[PDB]
Amino acid sequence: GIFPVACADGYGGLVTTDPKTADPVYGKVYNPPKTNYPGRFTNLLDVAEACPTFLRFDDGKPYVVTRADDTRLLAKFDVSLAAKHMSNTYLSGIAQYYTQYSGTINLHFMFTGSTDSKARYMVAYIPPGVETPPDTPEEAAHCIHAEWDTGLNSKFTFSIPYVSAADYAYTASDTAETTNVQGWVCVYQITHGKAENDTLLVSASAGKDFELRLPIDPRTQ
Amino acid sequence: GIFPVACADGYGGLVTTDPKTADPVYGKVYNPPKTNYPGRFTNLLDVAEACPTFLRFDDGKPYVVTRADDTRLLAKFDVSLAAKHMSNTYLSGIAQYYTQYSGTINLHFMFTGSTDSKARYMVAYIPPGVETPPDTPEEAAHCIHAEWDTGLNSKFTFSIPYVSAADYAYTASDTAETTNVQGWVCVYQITHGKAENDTLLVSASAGKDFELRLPIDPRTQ
Amino acid sequence: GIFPVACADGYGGLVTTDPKTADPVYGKVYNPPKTNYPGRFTNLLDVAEACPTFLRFDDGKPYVVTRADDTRLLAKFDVSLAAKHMSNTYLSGIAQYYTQYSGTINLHFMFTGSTDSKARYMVAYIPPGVETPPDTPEEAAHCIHAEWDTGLNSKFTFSIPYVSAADYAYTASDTAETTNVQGWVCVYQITHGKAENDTLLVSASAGKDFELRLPIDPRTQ
Amino acid sequence: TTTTGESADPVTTTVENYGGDTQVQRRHHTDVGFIMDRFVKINSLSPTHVIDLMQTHKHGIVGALLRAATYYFSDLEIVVRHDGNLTWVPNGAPEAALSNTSNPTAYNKAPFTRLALPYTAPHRVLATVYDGTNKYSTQLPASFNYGAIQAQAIHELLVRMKRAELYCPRPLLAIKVTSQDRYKQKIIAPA
Amino acid sequence: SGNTGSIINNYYMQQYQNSMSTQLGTQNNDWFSKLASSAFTGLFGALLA
Amino acid sequence: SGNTGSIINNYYMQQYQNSMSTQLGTQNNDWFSKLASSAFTGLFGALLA
Amino acid sequence: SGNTGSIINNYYMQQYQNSMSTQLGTQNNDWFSKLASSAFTGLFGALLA
Repeated sequence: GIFPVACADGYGGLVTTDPKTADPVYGKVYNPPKTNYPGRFTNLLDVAEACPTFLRFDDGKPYVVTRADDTRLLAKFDVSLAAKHMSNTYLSGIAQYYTQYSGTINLHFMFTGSTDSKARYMVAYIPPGVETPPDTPEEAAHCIHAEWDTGLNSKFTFSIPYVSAADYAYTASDTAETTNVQGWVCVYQITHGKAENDTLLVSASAGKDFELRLPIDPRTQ
Repeated sequence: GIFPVACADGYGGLVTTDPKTADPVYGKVYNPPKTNYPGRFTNLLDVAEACPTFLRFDDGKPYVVTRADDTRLLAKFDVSLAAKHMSNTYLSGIAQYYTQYSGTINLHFMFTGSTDSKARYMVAYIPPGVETPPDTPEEAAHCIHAEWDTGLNSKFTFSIPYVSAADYAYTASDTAETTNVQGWVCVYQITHGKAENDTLLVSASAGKDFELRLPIDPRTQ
Repeated sequence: GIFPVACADGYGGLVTTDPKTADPVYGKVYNPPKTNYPGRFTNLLDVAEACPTFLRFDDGKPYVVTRADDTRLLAKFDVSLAAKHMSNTYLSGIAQYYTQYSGTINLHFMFTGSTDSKARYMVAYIPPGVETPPDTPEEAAHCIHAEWDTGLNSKFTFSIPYVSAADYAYTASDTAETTNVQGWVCVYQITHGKAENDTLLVSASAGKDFELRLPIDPRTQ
Repeated sequence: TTTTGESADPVTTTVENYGGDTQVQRRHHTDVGFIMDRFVKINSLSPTHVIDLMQTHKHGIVGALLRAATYYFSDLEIVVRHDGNLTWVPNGAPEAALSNTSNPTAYNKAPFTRLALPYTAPHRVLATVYDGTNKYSTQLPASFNYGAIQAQAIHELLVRMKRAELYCPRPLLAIKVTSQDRYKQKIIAPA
Repeated sequence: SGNTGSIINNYYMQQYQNSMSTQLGTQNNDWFSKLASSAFTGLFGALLA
Repeated sequence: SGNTGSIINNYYMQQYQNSMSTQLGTQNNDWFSKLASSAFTGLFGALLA
Repeated sequence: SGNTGSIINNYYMQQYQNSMSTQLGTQNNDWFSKLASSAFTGLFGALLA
């Protein structure tokens, strides 16, 4: 006799993300050596961490300009990988292919001013729960925030904390979403001395515990 | 050559309660930790034992009222998970999903009276074989029964024994069934002193050896 | 790649007596204990041996009557499980479900007479080869035979030997079969004293080496 | 056994109180993991369907039982009878993704498609009821789902809870009885 | 077993393939086997061969 | 497990068949089991058998 | 490997399933991994907590 076997209904169909392998047909090919080829990367986040990219402001510039007027709120944006300001970053470029995330996102501010341009800035994370972000450093001061001044060192880095009810969050934003689900980031200018027209470049990168899960192919094709 | 195999007729169809598992397609997902989440339960009967629920009497009250007249039979009901009186208990809620059972069902009586309301009750299990339950404590006395009085302790618990010819019994009742197949339970009021209008709450729970077997999906959908 | 397999033509059909088992669907049922239930039997022949049953004679009686006339041949019958006389025995009841057999068949004679009824009988196995069974004890005497008289012990048992060319024999009889293929059994009455109208009950049972092979479902359904 | 009922402390008396012997019991069939581990039909369907265990029938063995718990957790298996290819998408995906093939897409193979899916919500556990004053910017949070599926047409959908975990039991009701004593019904019997 | 001849071990666990028998204490409870083995085989009386 | 009775080991790795549960520190966290086992079984008072 | 979860060993030899990579001398050549791990994490300057 031979081995009895039940061919089960429901199984066997092809699934585009299945964990199997096809049967081979053209054997014994030895590839040209690619030993030690430069610039390899094995995890997207390794580059997302090492290479920060720029946010988009105003007209479409990668920086913020010091206000000469009495307004101190330099910029404000949604803490969302789908944020308009984050739309040109590599981080968002990757994020679109995942459903959820958690972790620290790092922001980098780099002053472009002249040696005689001086300033003092403040960045704050406004968690959700308030109706509108405060346009005043005084009001924002009550949030997790940091201030720093211009000097020998041009760059200042700040980590946007992951604080939410659920352990993960959506990288995308639903149309019903009125106020950003994860809050805002506000950048203020405490003061400046002869810093009119000078610039503040801001970029973003993944933090040590930034994580993306659940691959997704969402773009229109 | 390759492995000969006989694809057997009769096998392979899908069966809603089969003991197999599907082939996976979306791997490597790590869930958010749910370590030590409260209130877990792994067996229905564990809760069925720990949480007793109420029987339904008269109008639809979870209690029995002390008769001011000369009648001593406070209540009587079929020993059946399909009993009208048992219809609101969690025990019956579960039981409907099983075909058979065996074991002890426990009844709980909790006096609600005033400090100056006094009474003496009696519960008896009338096994099957008689035509109609006795309306007198004197007649019922010949059955397995227990009496208890009002006092410092408000609750009194009694176990309804499993006594039948077969080792198991149906949780449901056939329409041809005239007299309840497993007998009745009768609650009497021996006497009372100034206990008019006072109440006796009765609930039920699973006993140490209560058991349900043979899952069933019987409700109309 | 995956495991190559050849689904063989000719295999897989259902066969009513196959040696496989179906796939289960309703697991974990524990049966009520049936430990030590009385009267169990595991092999038909064990009962066929222990419980002898009756042959059918004349009108349809389980016995033979002592002839008052000068005839000494009390009874004669074909050595066949399909014999008319064997038609009511449990042995034949079983035998119909098998194609072949071999072995000893035992006959039991039990005298029913009064204390003052006396007799002497003789049983003989007439193997095949003769045209017709002898109606005389004198002629039958040349065959394997045994004689016994009436006394304290009412029962007398005799084994019909299996003597044939082939190792097995058919339990059924073909219509072309003129003379019984396995011979006859003749019961004679040597003499009797005041035994007129008295009876001799005869029954049959399987012997130590009786054997049935090749199950068969032959009855009209 | 008398007790102070008010304290709500559990009391389980046994027949020994009046001379009986408590027996042996085997509660395999009332094991949560086991009992919820069978397929159940989802009645409302559409070419695009978001998997939500609450669409389960409320009186079905699985539905009733699920609803008799406040919080739960499980992986899942599905069986879908569909026309065309079936595409699944994890919790949190933009509806638009369902059109793309690089998301788990099972090519049509008769008679239906059986799959194994992982819990994919962002919460540590889900709920059958959620007392949100809002929960926004009998309605349950959108995040309470197992992803979505789409095909040219979806004829049947069976769902199976794997590794179920139930917490905080809540009311489980039987058929209400109008009849004087018991709910009687035709029980199978040979003809 | 009776009429089962698979060399290879079953794929499904025993508690699914069959119902589990329980006891309250198979054995040699074969009334009929005992009965048949107890049958008188000899010969009652004196022999003259 | 519950309602699974395959004798043979699974063909796909565990990290594909199921989601991987994580911890921050199954256990005997069975409130209801504990609860039921803690039920008073005795008899309150004096006995006269 | 990535997105392959078969417990059972492959039926075809490796030299048929895949192309054979050759060398002239995988390693920890992960520029970006090194790069990311080399990121300054501390704090430049004096602290007053």
